[PDB]
Amino acid sequence: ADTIVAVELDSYPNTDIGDPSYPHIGIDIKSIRSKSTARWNMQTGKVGTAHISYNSVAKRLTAVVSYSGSSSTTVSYDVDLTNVLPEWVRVGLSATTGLYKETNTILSWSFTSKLKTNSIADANALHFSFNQFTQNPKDLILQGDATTDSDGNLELTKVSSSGSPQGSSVGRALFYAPVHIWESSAVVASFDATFTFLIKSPDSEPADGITFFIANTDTSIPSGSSGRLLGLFPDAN
Amino acid sequence: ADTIVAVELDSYPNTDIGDPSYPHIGIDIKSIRSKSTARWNMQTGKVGTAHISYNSVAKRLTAVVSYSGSSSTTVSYDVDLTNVLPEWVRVGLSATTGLYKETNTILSWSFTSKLKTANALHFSFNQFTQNPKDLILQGDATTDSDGNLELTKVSSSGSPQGSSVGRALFYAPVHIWESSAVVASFDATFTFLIKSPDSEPADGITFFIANTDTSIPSGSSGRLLGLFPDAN
Amino acid sequence: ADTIVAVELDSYPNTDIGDPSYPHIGIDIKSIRSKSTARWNMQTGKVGTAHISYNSVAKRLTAVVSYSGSSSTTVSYDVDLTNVLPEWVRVGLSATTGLYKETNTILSWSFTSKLKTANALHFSFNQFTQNPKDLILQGDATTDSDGNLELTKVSSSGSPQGSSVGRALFYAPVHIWESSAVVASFDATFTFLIKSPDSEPADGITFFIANTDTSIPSGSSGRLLGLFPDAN
Amino acid sequence: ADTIVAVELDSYPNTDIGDPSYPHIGIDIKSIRSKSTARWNMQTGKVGTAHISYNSVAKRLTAVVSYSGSSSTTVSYDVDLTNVLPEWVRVGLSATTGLYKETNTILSWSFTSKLKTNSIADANALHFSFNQFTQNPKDLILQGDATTDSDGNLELTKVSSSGSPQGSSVGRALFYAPVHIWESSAVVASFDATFTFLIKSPDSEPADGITFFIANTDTSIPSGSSGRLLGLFPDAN
Ligand SMILES: [Ca+2]
Ligand SMILES: [Ca+2]
Ligand SMILES: [Ca+2]
Ligand SMILES: [Ca+2]
Ligand SMILES: [Mn+2]
Ligand SMILES: [Mn+2]
Ligand SMILES: [Mn+2]
Ligand SMILES: [Mn+2]
Repeated sequence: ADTIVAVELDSYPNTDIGDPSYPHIGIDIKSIRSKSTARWNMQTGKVGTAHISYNSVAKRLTAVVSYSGSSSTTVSYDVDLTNVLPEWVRVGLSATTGLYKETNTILSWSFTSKLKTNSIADANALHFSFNQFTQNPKDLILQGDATTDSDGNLELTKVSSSGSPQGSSVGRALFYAPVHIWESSAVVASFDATFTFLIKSPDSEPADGITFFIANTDTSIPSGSSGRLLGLFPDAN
Repeated sequence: ADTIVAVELDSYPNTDIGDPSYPHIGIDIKSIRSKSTARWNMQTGKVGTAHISYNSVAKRLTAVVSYSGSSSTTVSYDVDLTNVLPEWVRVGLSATTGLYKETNTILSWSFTSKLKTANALHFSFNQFTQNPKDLILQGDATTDSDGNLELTKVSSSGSPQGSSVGRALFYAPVHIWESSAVVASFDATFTFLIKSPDSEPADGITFFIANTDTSIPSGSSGRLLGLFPDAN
Repeated sequence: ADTIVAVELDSYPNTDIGDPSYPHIGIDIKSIRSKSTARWNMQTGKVGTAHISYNSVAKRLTAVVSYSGSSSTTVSYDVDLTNVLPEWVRVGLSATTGLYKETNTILSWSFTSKLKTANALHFSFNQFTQNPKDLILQGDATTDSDGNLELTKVSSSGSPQGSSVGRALFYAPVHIWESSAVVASFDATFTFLIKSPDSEPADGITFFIANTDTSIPSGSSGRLLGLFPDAN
Repeated sequence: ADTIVAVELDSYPNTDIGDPSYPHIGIDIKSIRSKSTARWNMQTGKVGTAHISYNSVAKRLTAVVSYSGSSSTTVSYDVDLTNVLPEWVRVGLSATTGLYKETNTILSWSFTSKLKTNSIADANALHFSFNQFTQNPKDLILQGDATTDSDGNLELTKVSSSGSPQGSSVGRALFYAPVHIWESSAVVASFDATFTFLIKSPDSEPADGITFFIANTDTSIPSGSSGRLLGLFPDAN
């Protein structure tokens, strides 16, 4: 199986598999069942911003999700990611819809990682920033249903021509370049990511959610990972 | 008094004022008596790197110090800096020598702060000019002909003097919190070369963040690392 | 006098002092009489973005100014900043109104300078604090709520006043060049909102780089864009 | 064929293909016959640094190669790269040896590209920085003889176990992610690249050279590109 660490923006409470009973954000380490969650006062139709950060010293993976004009939801979880993830990962966004649906539209996404090893000055680094997405985002690995639309947005899950979300969709976008997040001599590794996202839905209870995730580089959408498993895991273990 | 948060690289154990009894790195929050420390296996005469990180979501200030080929030392401390520091600060490096001495040479120093929403401030020196107009040099701090920042006095032959204190603040105030940023974060790194003729060098060097008008407190020499007026 | 290099977004032709006869962007080196200009199809009431860059290897200072959905205006001029500016500078935005007027509202401003192979400075404001401690506001410049930098005076409803001059300098000096640097470069962008009820708005705004102690020169009102004491 | 733009550090004068009669740096636009050259006081055995910059408003591609105790050499070329390169490219370093040889060791390599538009927020940025190269650099595409060695260096051309450069070698390393180097509606696109390199040679006249280059994303070492073609071009046209 893949090895996944993710920050989930989980619209739909699958109490069935451990979600809290409300939309929430969560930090997922090798399981869809979040190690930590926070209630998320999700607002459809309004652009949200997620900022996710980690450094290997603090070993604290944190996420905050906010919309202008509203209180942010924060969740953090202490985890030494280097003991969970391989040295090389890819980073990506995933989203699914299921029986209930929503757009999982990413309007921008940036990411910066640094890997500082003891014997070198400066920290290898990788940064990418998209304030919009091309038609052909050659630097993204689009998995599943993910595509970019006319408007320059990355629709992780299928939307119609007019942008209306489809059910039972799963899509991910990984940044093309593997990211080096640890190494034998590493002193400190960190990464920060932000994305903005627009979740719209005609459903009164939208689903399923959007994640930023980090994975083995050859990560692919697991079989059976649709819907509540957020395109990340093959089961709800 | 100033409001100080610092990561100290404390070479000299003043067990007196609650240092652990070995060189250590520490997170200091409004006191020289670190809120968290970790044994620092110093390597006098070798270039060290320190990296210090915080973000307001994680609320964990951490530092790691390392040398080439060496195991690192880390220390972290849960702290919400927005409850501690004013929203505008200056960041700086400080160092002292005391009865024992050491060079407190900073070879490089970078800092990035973000207040996201995305104000950012980043500087990086891999060398310091003779006249570093973007530093506020306080106390004994100078830059030398190598473009190194000598936080404490060293003789013309690079020999460190005792009873020295010096700091260098970055010139621009840093906006580290604001009533509506969603997250504020900063990271700092510096490389330093502590050499000493002494069996147990002293006293230490720090990266610190302070009220913008921070200045070396009177009495802050030696074990007070140029940061605090007393050991409270 | 100060030493000024500037990219001017000059709304108002003062052909008397060598403006071309249309709104134009310009590269000014030590004189309001731009060394190079390009026609600027202003779009009053629309947010514009200006990107200015320079690299000491290319020795070309360039600026482009665009509004969303419209063709950009670009102007470049070969210049060796190290023969023009002191090595330490402050960078800033200036703007003026004179007989005619416009808002010179800066909504965001970022800047990055590097000296390789040594220094970097970067700052970015997506909004400006009510009290931007890291800006030196000169003349009439203020920040409003809405978090904008109003370089020139606007009424409490935001209507621009004439005969205003305002500048904002980033607080830290920037080491814009240095003799042993292999490359010096910098990049700046700002977005601005010029609105005016005048059918011939004026006068303009600039991003400029100056000796660190630069101040609004006397008589630099209006067509002098807050940068120069005369039109030489 | 590939579309190549490169800054060559050309140790070896192939005057038969228009090289000047001395080591030189050059800006190559779709040809090994550089559009502009500058005499390069190559400092064998010393680490050099190259800085390359371009931006589409200035439209000047420039490079400086310096060492810490002689050269600078600078070369620039006015070129609108949106008219030369595809909008998506990979960026890389290449180097070759021929009959004569030299190490083409890269000690560090950084690159930043931006596509800027109507915000202080890039429409896109890509930055990477390697101050050392891992033994399995998953974010590099190593082509030809390029490998990383045990010192953390990227040896673009073959070096023996003793570190002795071999002749007839070509190697390139591309950053893994395509870079959107321009785009129809970007207001400004720019890139900067820096790398440090160490050319050592036991030859009286080391050869052949090393480049930083930008190419179609699917660029490969042209057959017939060894030696004076620097791994970039299929011929000397
Ligand atoms: Ca769920
Ligand atoms: Ca002590
Ligand atoms: Ca004018
Ligand atoms: Ca040649
Ligand atoms: Mn969940
Ligand atoms: Mn201590
Ligand atoms: Mn003018
Ligand atoms: Mn050549």
